[PDB]
Amino acid sequence: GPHMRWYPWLRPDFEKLVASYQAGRGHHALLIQALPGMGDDALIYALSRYLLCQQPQGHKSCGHCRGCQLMQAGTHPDYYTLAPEKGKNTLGVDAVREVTEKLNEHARLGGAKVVWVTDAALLTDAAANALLKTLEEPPAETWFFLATREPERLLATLRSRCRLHYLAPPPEQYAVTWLSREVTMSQDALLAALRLSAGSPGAALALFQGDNWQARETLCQALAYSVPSGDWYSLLAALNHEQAPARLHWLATLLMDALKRHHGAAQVTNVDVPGLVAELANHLSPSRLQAILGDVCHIREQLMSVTGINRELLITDLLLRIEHYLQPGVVLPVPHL
Amino acid sequence: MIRLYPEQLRAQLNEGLRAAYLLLGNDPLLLQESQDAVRQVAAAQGFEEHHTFSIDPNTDWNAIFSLCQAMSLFASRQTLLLLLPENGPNAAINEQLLTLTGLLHDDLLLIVRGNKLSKAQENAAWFTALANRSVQVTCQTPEQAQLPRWVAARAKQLNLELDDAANQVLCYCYEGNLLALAQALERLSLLWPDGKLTLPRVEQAVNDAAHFTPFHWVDALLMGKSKRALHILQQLRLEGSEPVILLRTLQRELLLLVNLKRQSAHTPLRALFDKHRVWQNRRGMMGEALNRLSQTQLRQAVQLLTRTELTLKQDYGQSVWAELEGLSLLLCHKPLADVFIDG
Amino acid sequence: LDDWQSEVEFTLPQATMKRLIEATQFSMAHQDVRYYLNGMLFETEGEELRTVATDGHRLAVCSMPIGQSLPSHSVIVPRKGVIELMRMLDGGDNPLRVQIGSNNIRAHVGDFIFTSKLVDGRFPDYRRVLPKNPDKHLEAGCDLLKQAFARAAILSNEKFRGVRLYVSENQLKITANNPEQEEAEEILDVTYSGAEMEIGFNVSYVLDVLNALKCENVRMMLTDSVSSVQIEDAASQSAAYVVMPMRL
Amino acid sequence: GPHMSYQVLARKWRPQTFADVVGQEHVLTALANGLSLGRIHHAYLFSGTRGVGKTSIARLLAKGLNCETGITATPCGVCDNCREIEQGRFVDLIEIDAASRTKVEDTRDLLDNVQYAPARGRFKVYLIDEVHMLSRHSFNALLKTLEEPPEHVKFLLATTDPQKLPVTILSRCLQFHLKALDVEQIRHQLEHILNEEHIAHEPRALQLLARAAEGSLRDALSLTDQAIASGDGQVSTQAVSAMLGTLDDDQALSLVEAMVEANGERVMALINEAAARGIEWEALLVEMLGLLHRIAMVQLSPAALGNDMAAIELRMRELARTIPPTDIQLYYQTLLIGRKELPYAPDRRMGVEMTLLRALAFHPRM
Amino acid sequence: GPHMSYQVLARKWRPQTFADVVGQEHVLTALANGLSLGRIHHAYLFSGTRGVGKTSIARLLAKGLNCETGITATPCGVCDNCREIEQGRFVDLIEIDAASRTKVEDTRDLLDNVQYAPARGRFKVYLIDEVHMLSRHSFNALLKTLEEPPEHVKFLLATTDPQKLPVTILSRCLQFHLKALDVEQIRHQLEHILNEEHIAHEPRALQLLARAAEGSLRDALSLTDQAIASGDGQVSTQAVSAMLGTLDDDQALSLVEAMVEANGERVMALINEAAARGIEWEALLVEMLGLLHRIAMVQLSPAALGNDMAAIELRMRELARTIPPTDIQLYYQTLLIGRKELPYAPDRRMGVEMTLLRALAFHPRMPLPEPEV
Amino acid sequence: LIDEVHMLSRHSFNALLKTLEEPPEHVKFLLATTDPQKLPVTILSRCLQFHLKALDVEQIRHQLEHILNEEHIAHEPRALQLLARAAEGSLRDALSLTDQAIASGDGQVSTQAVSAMLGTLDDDQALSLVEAMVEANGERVMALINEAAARGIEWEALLVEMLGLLHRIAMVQLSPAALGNDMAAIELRMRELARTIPPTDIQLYYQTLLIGRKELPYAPDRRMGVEMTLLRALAFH
DNA sequence: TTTTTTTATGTACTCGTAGTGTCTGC
DNA sequence: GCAGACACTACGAGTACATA
Ligand SMILES: Nc1ncnc2c1ncn2[C@@H]1O[C@H](COP(=O)(O)OP(=O)(O)O)[C@@H](O)[C@H]1O
Ligand SMILES: Nc1ncnc2c1ncn2[C@@H]1O[C@H](COP(=O)(O)OP(=O)(O)O)[C@@H](O)[C@H]1O
Ligand code: BEF
Ligand code: BEF
Ligand SMILES: [Mg+2]
Ligand SMILES: [Mg+2]
Ligand SMILES: [Zn+2]
Ligand SMILES: [Zn+2]
Repeated sequence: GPHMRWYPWLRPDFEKLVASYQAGRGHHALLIQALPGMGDDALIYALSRYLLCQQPQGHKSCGHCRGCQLMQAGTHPDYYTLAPEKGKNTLGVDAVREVTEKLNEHARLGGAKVVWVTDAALLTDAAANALLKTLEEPPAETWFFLATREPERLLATLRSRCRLHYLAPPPEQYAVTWLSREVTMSQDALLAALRLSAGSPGAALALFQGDNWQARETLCQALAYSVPSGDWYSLLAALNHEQAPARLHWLATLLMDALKRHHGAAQVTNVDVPGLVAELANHLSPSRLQAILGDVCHIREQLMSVTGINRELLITDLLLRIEHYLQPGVVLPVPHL
Repeated sequence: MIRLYPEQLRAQLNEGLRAAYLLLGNDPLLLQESQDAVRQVAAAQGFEEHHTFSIDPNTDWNAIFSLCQAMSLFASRQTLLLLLPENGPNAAINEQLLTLTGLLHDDLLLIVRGNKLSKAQENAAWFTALANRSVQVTCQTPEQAQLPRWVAARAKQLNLELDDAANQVLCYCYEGNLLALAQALERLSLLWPDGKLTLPRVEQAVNDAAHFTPFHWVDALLMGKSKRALHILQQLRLEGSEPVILLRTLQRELLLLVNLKRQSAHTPLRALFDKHRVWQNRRGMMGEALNRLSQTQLRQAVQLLTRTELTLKQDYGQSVWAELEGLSLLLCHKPLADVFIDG
Repeated sequence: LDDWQSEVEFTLPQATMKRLIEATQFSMAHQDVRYYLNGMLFETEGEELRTVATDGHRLAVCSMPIGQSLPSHSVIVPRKGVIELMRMLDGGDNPLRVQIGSNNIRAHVGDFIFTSKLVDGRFPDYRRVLPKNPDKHLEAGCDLLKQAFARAAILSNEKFRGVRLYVSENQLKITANNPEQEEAEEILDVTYSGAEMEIGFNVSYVLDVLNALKCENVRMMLTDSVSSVQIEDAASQSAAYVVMPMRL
Repeated sequence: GPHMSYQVLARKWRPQTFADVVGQEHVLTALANGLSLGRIHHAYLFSGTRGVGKTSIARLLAKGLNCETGITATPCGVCDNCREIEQGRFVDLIEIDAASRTKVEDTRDLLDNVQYAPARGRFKVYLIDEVHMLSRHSFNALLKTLEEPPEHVKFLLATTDPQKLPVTILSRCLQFHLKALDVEQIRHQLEHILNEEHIAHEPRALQLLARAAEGSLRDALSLTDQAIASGDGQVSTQAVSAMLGTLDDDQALSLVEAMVEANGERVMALINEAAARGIEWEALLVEMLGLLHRIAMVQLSPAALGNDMAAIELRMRELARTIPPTDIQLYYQTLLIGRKELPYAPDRRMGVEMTLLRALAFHPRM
Repeated sequence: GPHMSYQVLARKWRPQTFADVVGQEHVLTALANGLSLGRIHHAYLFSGTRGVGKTSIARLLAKGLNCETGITATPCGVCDNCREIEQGRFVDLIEIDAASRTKVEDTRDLLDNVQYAPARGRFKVYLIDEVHMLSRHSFNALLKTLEEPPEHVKFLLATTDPQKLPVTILSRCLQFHLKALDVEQIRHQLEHILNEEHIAHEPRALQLLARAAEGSLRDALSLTDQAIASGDGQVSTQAVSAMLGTLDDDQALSLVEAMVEANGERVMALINEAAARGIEWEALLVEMLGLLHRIAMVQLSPAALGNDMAAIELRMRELARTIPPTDIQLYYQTLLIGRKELPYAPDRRMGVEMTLLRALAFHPRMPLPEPEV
Repeated sequence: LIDEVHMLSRHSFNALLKTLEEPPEHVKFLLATTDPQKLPVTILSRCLQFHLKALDVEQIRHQLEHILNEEHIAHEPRALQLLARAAEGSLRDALSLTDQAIASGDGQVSTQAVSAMLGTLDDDQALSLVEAMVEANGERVMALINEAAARGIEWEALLVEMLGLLHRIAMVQLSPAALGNDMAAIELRMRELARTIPPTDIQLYYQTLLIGRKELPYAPDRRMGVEMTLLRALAFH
């Protein structure tokens, strides 16, 4: 069936959206807002299997029409998926233009057509802007589908003409119960990983299943080593990687939990590791702690913003910046205007 | 297969020909003049008809026409001069070469010319079959420190007198670009057949046309010589490599140097270089490089470098290449910047 | 691919479809912003299978009677499908069975049925494009006009193959210019009577039209300089062409 | 298979007559004066923010230029040419998806056939949408045709922003800046549309949809269509309030007063409670900025509060009494900078926490 | 007669005699002197910002060269060749829209055809417009012909950014830079255009159009046509002001004076008046910044005020005399920060209100008093 | 004579190489270019390259003097130094500019036509404003801003050059000969402000110019922004 | 002695190849 | 006839360059 396994919390929204697509008053451009890995793409695939099914019933595809076997076979001339090319993290304007020009003709099968964009935010500005005038005035029986982490990042014009359908991550008790049903280790680290993932159970599942957990353990051990001594340089050995911004996010999360502990907040994101946050609060002044926080976040967004930048250099310069900030009598950054 | 130097390839050329010849190595001009010497030696000998073939993938072997059929009006033997691709050939071409050798006539000579090949390309079927009788020879341009002796030796071979100042200005202006060096030597010889050139007009007949690969750039910046670094950057003009290569280079050595300074309190710098075998001709040039610095100095360097790193790639700056002039010069006379930049 | 409804059957020699397509293929759009402009319009009438091709500035419509009752239906077929269909025509003895659908065009030739996807658009009303008054009408020998236009066009402007008719009483004057100024003038004796008039227009298009129809005696109809010219053969009215003027 | 496919409001209610357009009084008056008086021009570019109507104004102008009545200020709407332009069949209105058809090849192709007379209409209108994504060569190719086109061809440009165009093209067209539509115009148009569409609506819900659209008919109308899916058949205040994530409660000013008094624990507790309830963060900081503005304004001139501000005056005037004038502006600047950096933060809640901690860093004594 | 055709002011009023030009001296004089002295150089490039006359100057010079009589600096408007180039599509003027001719496949054809002699007049004038759009191979192809063209070929190259050209092309041909026009010249041209158009006009509206034209005459003429459309066929200060969005309404000097006098109530009243007027706030802020800048410039040197701004010069001088430079800098920085933060303000009116309030309360000589302690 | 060889296609270069390797003895053929780096190394190595140097200012000046004396045109020396300086070294450039000078000067290349050219050849502007910032010179700042406005160079680049000059000045303050090769023609005036001005004032000026650049694009006009930067710099000391 | 390491999108040019009009002594 | 010449025109690829 769906590539990503069905998630139980996605059932209600499905029905609601199916309702909007049964009366014929679907918006033909249903920009899904869901946290990455939470199951936005699964919902898109279920919906598109419904729509491109020329013989559906109720609220679920027949699964018997040979259109459905084309769907499960992964090949269909009325199903245009736009994904980044293998090895490149952006989908070009060439692919979007090809899809739009191919969508010009009728439906091959005597039914509807669906263009599904794998991730809206990854669109190049030229590519995204070339998708206008095709989802604003689409051909008859044309449906679009887009998924994103945060709609505000998109181009303003493109977001303007798309029905922004939100998905809420499940309540933390339900999410931790599901994780414990699927994932095995302690509930404390489970909750910590869930919080690190902005509340998305799928990303916490991905962090635990992958090697990211052992990487986080090594990084937190290195932090425990570095904080009393001030040898932040060693942390480079755990930061420089293909997935560097995620670990920088972990570091910033630790810093913010330290600042909250200084303010005495009861609930913290890194609750699984009280020793680290306690040490961070003890050894670092809040005035310099917020400076460390700001530079960490700035460098994170620079790593994740500009494509193909030398992560090693920026990470090491960050580490040297903390080295300077540890030294007393230094000017601290102020968020500029 | 012998893997010798052309100073001996001349000796094997003077003696009986050892079947196919393969001269390799990236050469500014030495490859072409060695080819010319081979051509004249062959012309003195039997083989005279030099058929030029460009070895390349997706290009069929028209050489088989010469290989299968013998010349009919003037046989006079003949020589197939093969031009290898800059990355080396593929397996199909490597085996078709063996097929050609199977088609080799007694009056046929095989000359294969190219750059250094990969081990699989080096140990292909054709080379393995030709390892019994053919020869292999390689050469490379002289280094910066090896230039003056080579230039003086060439001048003495050409029967023209040079001077220390003339050699200095030549090795500065023509550093590793032997074609330009040879043309300048001929120009100085023809301009004045007096045979005495000390420093009268050698600069007048010599321009600034030389290659400059990035590895030497830090070699100046580590001394912090303002005028020397500025002149090196001005020399880099008109052969301007895109900034990313230079940036990768200096970020490599500065990360290495900052790691070295962090570990300097630990195991000494020599045994630390034992890990950092970057072959900077001794690993001791870096040893005298690390003598003149400070931790705050490294901070001031890394701040500017990392600010440039986002200055060229985040927003595609156009002055960023000239920014390489800015970053290298400011470090020369900056013991430690009292913040005021802290980028 | 499955079968389709709204599927009227045709029985016609391949020569009929070949004549039709060859009559209205040179005036079919090629990579133009108007997406419906590509391909040919096949429209079914009780009288014929009319076909319409246009670039927006060459409107060629052919009408070969079919002898069968045809429910009114209008279709647009893209350029690729039309070219392939014309390639699959030969022989002239086998009956071609053209099967129309909502989104596809199928065709049975001999023992093979081939299909083509169908452009989604609403093609313009060609009848309104055709001029509403043929007040100035002239007839002239087809081959004579073709030869004269070729002669004039050999000095015409290269990028804009543009000549100018000057129609006077029983006389056609062709005048052509180009960069590196060269003037080509040619006078033809025609069967014309009416108001003196001049009109500039592309000559490649008119040469193409005359090549397509190639009758004994052509006649064209026209009113004013801005007005488009409607050219057909004087024998029948099965094929009509519309050429839009140069200048203004 | 609905009526064509525009069961969505965004396409169904695009105006068909200059009388049916909302706002844009200056540009509509200018176009009507030009059409009726006879002063016509070959190149108009309409520049304005998204969802204001530059495409619609351009198409309506194209209708008005080619109506069989003559060059009429108000298009017929019933005559054959207007019907054809509505269907898109009209062979002289050459619309261009210039964002999609960017290559200079196609610009040259469409410029070669400019000399031809129009097929049926008076003028051969070259409507170009999203002009700003033309490649530089295409922009410069359009130059000599934009400047002195033949007598019968007229260009229309419809770009999101004007400053990306080269200054050469920007100096050869009439720059009509479409003024963004204020809240009242949006509310009136939305109420009229809903009354035509026969679905019950509440005035305050329409006020929310107007104030959240930031001046755009397309944005507000899409938001209403989203609410119709949520609020069954009706744009109800509760449903749109929950969907839009508005700050119905008073926790906004509560965490304002917690933040200005350097109560980190209280601010964190309020943030945790709001995140648990399901708040939206951008609206939170917008409300912060508004409340701070009201506090500062009554700090300067009292009796400036209105409605809800005039009701919570008991707290607002006390805050204006206790907070110095200098620190109010600093809090406002910090909050607005945080709102600026909300997109550049992996988690929205984490971004708001960062902003609040930056604000509390002004007085981080305890 | 008045010839009521209503066809685009820009195209109707393109200069046709050598004297109708707006007042470019350093290029018109040079061209006239060259044509008088017989020094007709075979290739020269006109540069300058958009809509100054370079494409027009090229047409005038081709008119002058190919006149029926001897080469005359001031072309006649009666001979067949001048009439033809006047009407366009002239036989010997080959106007090449180089932006449409960039492939070398066409420049090669051009250099192929260049040899054949012209039929009428003396020269054949290759007016290659938008030169900078030619592809590199086309430039290199043109190089040898430009160095030594035949006797009867002149190359009229015109472009907007000559720095894009390969430097050798700049070397081959002369270089005439056309300076952007002054406000007085452009206003005089607008007066002439409207007077000949028999359209009533108001001096303030013409000054507004000249100011907003950014020193390029076609911008002013397009704006004049747009204002003629905006009004009921007449150019009025009210129509131009409302169409441009300028703040001539209630000026802006009242707002800045209320700022320096620290009267919050006056600022509020002016803000409410502007809001009822429905003005855009960013334009108001830009006006305030410009006022501050002019005040500072006058404080450095009283001759900085423009003649177009001679309406409020006394109060301008007084504000320059009173406010110390540091307060002016503080106001400028505060208002500039406000303008930067306007897109991120909760509302443009509210953001401008707080920017005014911040620049008021931080005024050192009269700050907003601390409430209690 | 195959002029401008750098435009030959790759296969064209291969044909040229096959002709050069076995050239007929009875023929030769020259060759010319402007960007020699584009030729293949084989043909460059084969050909006996001569490199032709850019003309010096004195060479161009004397040649132009001779040319003007040859036909009939009177000339004054300062105009000729100006023409040579603006020629940037190319003799053909000097001849094109002397044609323009003759045209504007009505058959006489006097100092006034080349003064009209002076608006184009006037280059040294960024250093004078830096020198005039550290004090109140009166009309110097107004004249320089008028020149910048009438010249319309990139204001962002102008202020970046200002910042670079000021930063190297601060570098010289902490090192008596920090660059040395910076502005060899102004090694007798720039040094005074390189050492006399206190480093604290230099840091404050750097702060002012950095703040001005950071806020420059948001000014009503970039000319107004640079004016305000200059006024702020002149406001303090 | 083998050593790190930016893109998307567009525009030209020149070399094969492939397909097709047209027509010439075969 | 006529197929093969012979021309001619269009398309892909490999390369060089530009600009954001
Ligand atoms: N001025 C207006 N009057 C009426 N409806 C408008 C107006 N502006 C926008 N709309 C609505 O917005 C929808 C899209 O308008 P459109 O003209 O495409 O905006 P854009 O300028 O961004 O392309 C229209 O279908 C119409 O419902
Ligand atoms: N010097 C001038 N005198 C009069 N009108 C001018 C002048 N320069 C520009 N214009 C106006 O601009 C219109 C187009 O000018 P144009 O010469 O095309 O400028 P460009 O140099 O950018 O091609 C003209 O029709 C004319 O009205
Ligand atoms: F800006 Be609109 F959505 F075309
Ligand atoms: F409008 Be101009 F030729 F820049
Ligand atoms: Mg639009
Ligand atoms: Mg022009
Ligand atoms: Zn099914
Ligand atoms: Zn005349």
